[PDB]
Amino acid sequence: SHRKFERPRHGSLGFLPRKRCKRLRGKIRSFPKDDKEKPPHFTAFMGYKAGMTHIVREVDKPGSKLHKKEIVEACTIIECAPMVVVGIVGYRETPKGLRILSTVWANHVSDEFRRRYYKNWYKSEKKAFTKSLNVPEATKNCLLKRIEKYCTVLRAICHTQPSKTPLRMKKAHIMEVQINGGSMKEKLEFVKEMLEKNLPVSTVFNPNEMIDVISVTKGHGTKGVVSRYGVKRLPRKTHRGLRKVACIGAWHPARVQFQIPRHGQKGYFHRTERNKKIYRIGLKTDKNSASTDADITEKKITPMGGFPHYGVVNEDFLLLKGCVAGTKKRPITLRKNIVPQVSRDALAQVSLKFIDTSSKIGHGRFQTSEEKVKYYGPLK
Amino acid sequence: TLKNKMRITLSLPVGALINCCDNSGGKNLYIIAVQGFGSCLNRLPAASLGDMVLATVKKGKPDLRKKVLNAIICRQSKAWRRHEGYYIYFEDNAGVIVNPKGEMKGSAITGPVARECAELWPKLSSAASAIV
Amino acid sequence: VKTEACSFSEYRIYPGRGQKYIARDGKVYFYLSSKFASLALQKKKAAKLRWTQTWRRNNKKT
RNA sequence: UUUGCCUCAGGGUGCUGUAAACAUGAAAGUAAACUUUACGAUCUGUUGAGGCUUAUCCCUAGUGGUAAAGUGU
RNA sequence: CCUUCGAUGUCGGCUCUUCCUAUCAUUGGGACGCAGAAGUCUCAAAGUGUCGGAUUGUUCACCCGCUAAUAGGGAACGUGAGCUGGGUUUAGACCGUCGUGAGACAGGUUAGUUUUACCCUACUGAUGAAUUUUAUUAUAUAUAUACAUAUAGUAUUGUGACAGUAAUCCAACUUGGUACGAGAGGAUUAGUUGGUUCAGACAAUUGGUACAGCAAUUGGUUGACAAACCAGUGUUGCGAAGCUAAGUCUGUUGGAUAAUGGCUGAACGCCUCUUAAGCCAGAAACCAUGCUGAUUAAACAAUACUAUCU
RNA sequence: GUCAUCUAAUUAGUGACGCGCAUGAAUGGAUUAACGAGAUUCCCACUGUCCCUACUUGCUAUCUAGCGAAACCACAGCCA
RNA sequence: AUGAACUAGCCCUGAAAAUGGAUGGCGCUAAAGCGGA
RNA sequence: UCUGAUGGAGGAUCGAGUUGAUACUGACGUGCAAAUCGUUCAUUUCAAUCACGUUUAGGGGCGAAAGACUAAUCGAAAAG
Repeated sequence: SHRKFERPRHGSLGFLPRKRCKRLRGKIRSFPKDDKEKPPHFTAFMGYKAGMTHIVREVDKPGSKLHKKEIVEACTIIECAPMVVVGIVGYRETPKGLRILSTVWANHVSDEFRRRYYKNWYKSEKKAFTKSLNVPEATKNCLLKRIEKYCTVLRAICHTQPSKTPLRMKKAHIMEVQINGGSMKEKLEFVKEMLEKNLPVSTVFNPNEMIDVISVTKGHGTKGVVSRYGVKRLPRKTHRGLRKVACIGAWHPARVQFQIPRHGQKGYFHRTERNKKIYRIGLKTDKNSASTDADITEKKITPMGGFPHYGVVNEDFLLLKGCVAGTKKRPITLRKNIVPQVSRDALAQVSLKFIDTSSKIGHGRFQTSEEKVKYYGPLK
Repeated sequence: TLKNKMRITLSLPVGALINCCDNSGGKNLYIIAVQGFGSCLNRLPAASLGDMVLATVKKGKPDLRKKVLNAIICRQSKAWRRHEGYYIYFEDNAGVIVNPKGEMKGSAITGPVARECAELWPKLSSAASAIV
Repeated sequence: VKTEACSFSEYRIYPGRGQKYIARDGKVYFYLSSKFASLALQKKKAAKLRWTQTWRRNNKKT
């Protein structure tokens, strides 16, 4: 018979199967739709989760209970060392999907990039990419001309530089960033120009821009149904334990449906979360990257004592409003919005007054070690 | 006349005994239902500072007892975050008896009143002596 | 940046850090950390805690 | 898997809350000698001291180490 | 009384999923005895949601209250190797009526053991080879070829068939005391700011947690101090890190349609949305987009390097 | 059952009413202080019973070396 | 070559149920449907 | 009559042990165990508890009464 009381199902069937992700790196399922009118531009970037802090910003929402008051918001720090463009991939449309016409490479690739092709780089003689890079310039131009003639989707292969981060990993994460913009000719020229140089975050993203974040959630091994799906605990009197689903299906159909929550892997899931706003693109060069006009102190983004479980952010970074899936050190793919947003949140010009740099270990009271030593005075 | 209350951490579920903190004659309020609460299967309706609830008084004037009446929460002992950055909590739970339209039945508030409740209920703030 | 002062200790509280408490009389106490909040709630006097600025001032040590 | 890593150490950041020892130092009072000597919870100074802090914290071409080279193609 | 009496565990509740539509609300419409407001009848529509409690074992019922709505049903009266065991329905006992009696009672009452999964499948996650009678949406300097092409190992970047899929509803204010109305009252739609339920994450802050740690302290014990130890975590404060919600963040727009309203337009000189041909606008529905998986395709491409090899 | 009371809400409890299906006097009637691992209702205190779950400790589970059963079994095991 | 009223063939409304679904399936309309020959 | 002591009665009280077994309807339920384990609970000057000896034997015994017990056997034991 029917349920006595109706309540919505536990969890979303749109994130099935809740299995471990195939890879650690976040993978773009689909790039933003190409607009021919816009000039050629990159559409994605990769960084690493460093940690979280909180900022103070003045609200400019008329008719809101906050409005002219200053509020505190949590933010995520993603260290974004400049990416390196090393390749070009041409895609053409077929009834079977997108087909690679060819990928051409730059004249030189770094050992960091080459390490990604090796499971044991230390004991190998590192012969990868050693003789295919001497291809003639005429053949390169032939392949590029054929790409221009027959391809409709252009992607640039670019890789991270983990040596610029505190990561123990040395092999670079390499991905394809789709070039969206003008004609095929303009796209090819745009990528050819920076076929070998660094790609900083600032050329891909602007401040106060909404982006999507693609990453892999924090792993938790196999978890019970209570934690994995949020089902209600059975009463204390339950004979064979209470942390489970009581009825896993009616008599008929004489099977267990795939919609029934069960114990299994929780976390380490691929997730694409939309509409994270860039609050600040902090440059590596300037020493006041964490300073504001209302603070005028000289301090960088890294909290005193370092970012817990990550290290020190010594490179370009961006301050994302809110939270982002993954652990510290996790590679995080930043993607441009699939369609540009015209909402007031997306277009708002953020004016942040204070960026916290107190110790994230324990309850830090000071923003800088200099302030700490000044407050305490001389010791033994 | 503006009900953009802004979310306050839910305290005081159904069955909570709070103080009256007014001169209406009642001494305590037994929260009975929370106005605007929707449908969740085993969820107890719960109230926050600016919330209008339905209550009965268990101690106070006999003329006030044994009846269903409206109250507005004014003081909440559970810590809630206001957006300035910090957390706030009173040391007791208290609400005032009001007409369903939101106008007080008593005339004065004993202790401090939360600013969030005060700006939601204007004529309540006038009776409030200290708005914190 | 403008900082507040803790009520139990004298430490400066930066925005987005502490907590507030209102007593019956309606006056507000400002607490930087859960430790200070707990000590004030068990109503321990800061003057008799060796590590507090109140103690340092009282034993002419600042 | 040798500008790496592990290790310990130094530093940072925190947590706790002022270590042990000494002091014609204090201490409610007590007893015992021809004005000092004994007992004394506890307190004070040296002492925001001492202890701990990655094992899943941060930094350091700081110390020492980094091992046999087996299996498949 | 057709199947089960060499046994298909017999009420209700809890938990959990799915399905139906004879639609309660939400979307878009048509009619009204339709001024507005509210409501009633009705169409396409099952995408989303249908609650907290008092009494009773109850289903049913009945009130209190919120709500937008608190719609009706199925799945062996869904669901007992999922629970519970209050009722019914063994043996103890009590009352009433009946019986000479033993005893009976859809009369009441109280106490009364709820067994087994390690098998197959299903489901949930986790490894993983092998795949030529196999595959091809090409490969070759405005030019040939299936009478062709493809060995294999590692490794990366990808394609994405197919399967799943997600958001939902409300309030206040502005429009506006406006349209309408004699007045009493009093909108729709759009916008703004919030909120409910749900979903996916996250720990800067707040809170929770302690067999990191530091401190205090009771009983005992090491001659004392110190250092400790035992009391199945001795007990107390505080308690980083990590987990965690009660905390924080995020949660699209296109195509083609249904109902319906229309265009042109005969049949039928007129008329007619077509109950011909030919067209349009159009819904929380559908299909895409987006998202998840893709040893779901025993799938495949490009690239990098190589194996005595060709 | 009806009337009061208890609650916001009472098929529960208590106090009353009594043409009582079918009460009633050693089939003992009525009432009783004290007593009860007896049945029942309410109140205060209390709390993870619950809102709504989270963290955590021991012993298992798990993997390994060793040891090593049983029930059940027509044949078997994807669905509409 | 007009207006009516009947009549009966096929078609349509009447015609709503629960796992997903069944003229046996595919599908079929110049039938691979219906009534003949 | 009242007050303070003294005194030490009671099928008096709490409570270990003993003797039991209220609840979790906990664990276990292919058990450590054909009735156990844990916590909780009842009981301790008396109708108290224990041992050995001795009596009562099957349509019989024995029963502070449950058709209870009479060697894991009881609305008629076990053996032939």
